[PDB]
Amino acid sequence: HHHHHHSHMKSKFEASIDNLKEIEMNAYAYELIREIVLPDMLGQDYSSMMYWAGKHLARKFPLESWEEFPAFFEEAGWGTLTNVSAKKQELEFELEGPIISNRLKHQKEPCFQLEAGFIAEQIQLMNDQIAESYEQVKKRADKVVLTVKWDMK
Amino acid sequence: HSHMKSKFEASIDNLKEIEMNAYAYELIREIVLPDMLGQDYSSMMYWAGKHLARKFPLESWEEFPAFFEEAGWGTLTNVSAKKQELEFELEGPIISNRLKHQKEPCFQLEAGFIAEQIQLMNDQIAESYEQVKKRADKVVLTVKWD
Repeated sequence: HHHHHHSHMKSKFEASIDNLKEIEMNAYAYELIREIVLPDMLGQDYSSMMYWAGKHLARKFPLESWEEFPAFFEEAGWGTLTNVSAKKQELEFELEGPIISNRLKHQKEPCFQLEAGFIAEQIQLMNDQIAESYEQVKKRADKVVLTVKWDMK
Repeated sequence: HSHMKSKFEASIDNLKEIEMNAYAYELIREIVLPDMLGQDYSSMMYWAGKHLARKFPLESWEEFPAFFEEAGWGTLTNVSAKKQELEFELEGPIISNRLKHQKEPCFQLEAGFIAEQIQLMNDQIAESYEQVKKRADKVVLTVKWD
């Protein structure tokens, strides 16, 4: 895996959204965009495109350490991310919440490639000695499990 | 396109009372989404608005403001009703932040939604036109039919 992972600057707009964390909206409005409008426009390519959008997003919103993942996920409305395993070359998280529960109940196969790509890219941005990573998104009854593991280069 | 929701699409109604902050919303709608729809973001979003309208039908245009508010699209006001036309203004804190920092804010989803709702109402060809007015901190959406 020969690639130098590095972050890049946010635009003025991208930086400005931090100031909107205190403005209240609702999860219906959120799903309307993320889980209706987007899949409607992207169709069969939605999964691969979200994966790479997750990596692209990581580059704009780089974090400094693994411990920061849960807070980012929660604030981003991606759900509650709990660590089940944290080993030298493997991370496993549970991800859940009312929006996710509704997806698991009513969608054939919910997609979490945005989240998977984001974590994979963050891990690489933080450590230039990481070669390639592999991600798994496993559906359970009331939650999903995100697993990212990797080799050293 | 289609006027029937999937079971999941119908289910998001019971998320209307679940909280979500505006940062999370803008992260998906104004950062992730445009990066997946580059140059021709506008045609896609216009179509998507129509596609949405067909499965979220509204009986009258007087219902547009409530729909916009709940959908987090902003505060929509009808400001005129000239011959074969309706003019709306769209504004609010999230929109203001877009107008302040974005080179070319885009409201084609909203425009397509209004166009198709009207077309389904009167069975005549309708289209919507957008004008961002930074100096008045608002967007004007005008829908015309023939």
